Amino acid sequence: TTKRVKKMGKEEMKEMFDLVIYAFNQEPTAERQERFEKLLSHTQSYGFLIDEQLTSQVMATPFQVNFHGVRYPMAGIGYVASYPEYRGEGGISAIMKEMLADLAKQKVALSYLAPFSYPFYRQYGYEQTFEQAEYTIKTEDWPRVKRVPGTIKRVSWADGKEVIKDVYLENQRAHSGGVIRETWWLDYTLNRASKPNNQAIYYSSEGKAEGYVIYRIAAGTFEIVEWNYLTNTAFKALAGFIGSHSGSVQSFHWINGFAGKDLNDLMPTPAASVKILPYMMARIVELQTFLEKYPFQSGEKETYSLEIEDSYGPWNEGIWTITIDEQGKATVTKGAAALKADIQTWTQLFLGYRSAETLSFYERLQGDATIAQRLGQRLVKGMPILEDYF
Amino acid sequence: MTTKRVKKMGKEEMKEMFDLVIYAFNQEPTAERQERFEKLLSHTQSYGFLIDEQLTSQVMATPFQVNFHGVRYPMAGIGYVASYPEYRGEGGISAIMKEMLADLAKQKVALSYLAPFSYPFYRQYGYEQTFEQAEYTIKTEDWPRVKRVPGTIKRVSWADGKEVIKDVYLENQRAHSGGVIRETWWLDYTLNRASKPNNQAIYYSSEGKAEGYVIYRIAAGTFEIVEWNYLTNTAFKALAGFIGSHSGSVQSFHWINGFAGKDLNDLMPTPAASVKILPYMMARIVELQTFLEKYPFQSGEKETYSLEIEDSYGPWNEGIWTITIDEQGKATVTKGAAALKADIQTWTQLFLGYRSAETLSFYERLQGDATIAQRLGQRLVKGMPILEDYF
Amino acid sequence: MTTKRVKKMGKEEMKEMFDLVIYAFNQEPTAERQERFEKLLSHTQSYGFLIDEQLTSQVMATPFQVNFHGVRYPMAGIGYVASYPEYRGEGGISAIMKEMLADLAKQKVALSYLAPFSYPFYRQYGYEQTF
Repeated sequence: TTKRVKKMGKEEMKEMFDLVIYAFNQEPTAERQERFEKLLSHTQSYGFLIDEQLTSQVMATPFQVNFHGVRYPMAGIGYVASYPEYRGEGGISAIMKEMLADLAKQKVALSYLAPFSYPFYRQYGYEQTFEQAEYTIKTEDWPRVKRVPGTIKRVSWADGKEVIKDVYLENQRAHSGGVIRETWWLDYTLNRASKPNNQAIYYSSEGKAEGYVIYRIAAGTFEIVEWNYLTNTAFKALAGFIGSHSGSVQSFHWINGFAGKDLNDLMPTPAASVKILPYMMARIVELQTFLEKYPFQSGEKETYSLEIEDSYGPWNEGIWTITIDEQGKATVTKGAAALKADIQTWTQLFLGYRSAETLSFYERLQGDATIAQRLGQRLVKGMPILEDYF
Repeated sequence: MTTKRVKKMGKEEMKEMFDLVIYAFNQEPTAERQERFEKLLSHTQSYGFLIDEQLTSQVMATPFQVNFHGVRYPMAGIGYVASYPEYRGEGGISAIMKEMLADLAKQKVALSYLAPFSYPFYRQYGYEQTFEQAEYTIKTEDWPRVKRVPGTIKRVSWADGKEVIKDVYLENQRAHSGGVIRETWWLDYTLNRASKPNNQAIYYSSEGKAEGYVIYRIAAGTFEIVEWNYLTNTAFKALAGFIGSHSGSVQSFHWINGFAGKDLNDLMPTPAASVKILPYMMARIVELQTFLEKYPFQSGEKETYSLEIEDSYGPWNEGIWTITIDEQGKATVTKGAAALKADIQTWTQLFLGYRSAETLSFYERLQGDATIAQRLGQRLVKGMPILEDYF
Repeated sequence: MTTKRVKKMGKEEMKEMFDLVIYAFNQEPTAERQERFEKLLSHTQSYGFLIDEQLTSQVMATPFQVNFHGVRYPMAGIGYVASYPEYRGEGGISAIMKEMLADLAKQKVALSYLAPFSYPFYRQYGYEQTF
């Protein structure tokens, strides 16, 4: 009988943890329960009740993203779950409808998620905007690196977590739509007794932290869990530190954000096997907030007319005038050189995942290709990079 | 003791060259394969190393032209590098490389490409990886359904299709970042071989213009896309639905093409292709001055850079060059003044667009002020180079 | 600048050594594993290399007797040769192997055996494959 979408608090914790344990098939240990309580305390959960029974659920975690120097509010969507006996009741679609409306009411500008199925979330406005590079190299193929100035210390999480956070945020890879990571979020993702990592930090000869590796050895593989460096001599120092484990390992493995150029050619022999994995999908949530802050390249005052289609974001739908002044600043205005595209294509275009020239060729960005080209020269250059999972 | 010498080889040495190439690459001497060797030899300059007048090592340089962002450069494609095992350490390949690079520089060859069995082995002569390949493998059930679109597709014989396949290839954007300006004999040499036969189909638009082709074969349950080029989105969808029609007779589809920084997997509703990035050919600038005087720099304001080049096997490229890039593309290039310093490997990656000024500056291969490196990077060509030919 | 020295080790150095052996050989540090290492340590001569007074490398020699065609020979069985990965070419195992082979000859040991990770590596200190 009665169906309704409900905002969930920590009074509904046990209903939601039982849905997430079922949907994701995870053993409900005391550690996994307190990580879920920690995440619940930072997230907005939306539930779908049929006759007051929670049958589906979507969580929206609030993040800040660094997009080429601009702070954007970002909703990280995760734990999409529903019980199997409620097929066809329209639960996710009802949650997504209120949730997106809610996040717009809050002026959230962007939203990311890791899809079990791409078409399933593309129906709600999302589109692939992120890719990952998977490197695998045999232990005999890890290259020999000469020793270099500076020092590396292996480090407790307690003692290394604050230096690891600052090195990460200062890194230029963290500046293309990456998460601006909070202390709580870093502890939640990288400090798990169920699956423990080691950590080592590079310090310059002058004493400054210029890099770090987080790593584990499991099942004969050296897992490079994360590897960040701010200078070339931090890169070479840590590459030799990793390489030193080669005797206890049959291969090295690393998955990180792909932005169009892989690292295989930095070796004398390009011996890494390299795969490109589809990664998260994204969508512009509140389009006016997104374009008002957007860091356009500086140039001549230009004005554009954009038509948006967005069936789950009606507040984005219709024709906009955007005038981009000689600096990075745009004024955005509803009402009306027309260009036309769905919220999926505009999101790939503005986050920099595909170029206006390409999106014009494959006819997803409709309009005079020469006008698509002038707009493309005002946009951010280079693909967006995401090195966080949720 | 023994007479050692590098000789420029000709038709009269063909049999001694063929015997050495049959040994070094372990191929059986089919009369068909000697025919193909004679055809290549007549289009190539071979340099041999003779010890007491016996041919012991060889390198071949096939003269190609290359379309680099609108600019046509003479390129020497290097292949059939072969030495007999008894003459290890006698210095033959190195002796050939030194005389041959010098001769190719006399001819004002701008660029040289090769496919290496070993990257370190060719790096010592100034070559560096500057090309990559994307390998796609998709299961037959995962090939997407594509609605029928306007225009027609005809399956064609090689004789009826070769000159249209050449025009659509040369017209296609992906042929404009360092790719071979393919001559008719080279297209026949690579894409019409008795021993590895292909099918071909051309897409004509609704007004009759050839706007795409696929060259393909089916072997051991895999549909092999040997080559697929398209000038319009409607050509791309028509040919994609044509490759898709064979899905009921095949267990997977497989495609290796040149990689330029972005794979095609997202052009499907389900990005179900397995995508692997493969190391591909190496390249070097041969005659630096010819190369930079023709280079299509971005327009902007006049700037001058002094550049220092290390280049052991290209000593005519070495030293400090002053380069002044005017408000249009044009550079004037002078020797003997540096803000930026690199070895010819890094300058080749930089100027062909393989890596950025920023990246090569960060990893300390391009040395000098990072801000000067930044500004020279702004005058350079955009996007990675693409090669879709093998030799 | 950096201080470096070979030091003979003992019971007081136990956990510094156990933590190096757990890291280098990637084993879980259970109570059983620690008791057995405490047992082996009490029958072994152990050498360490300190750099700025931190243990960085380590070699153990267990005194065995060997039956060689009727003759008893004292043999030093070398094992748990371990280095932390922050240090490389600080000369640590080479400095240890020099002091330790000299100490073993002073004690009149006739033979040493070890399970090599690299044959070229221990062949530089005189060892050869014999088994």
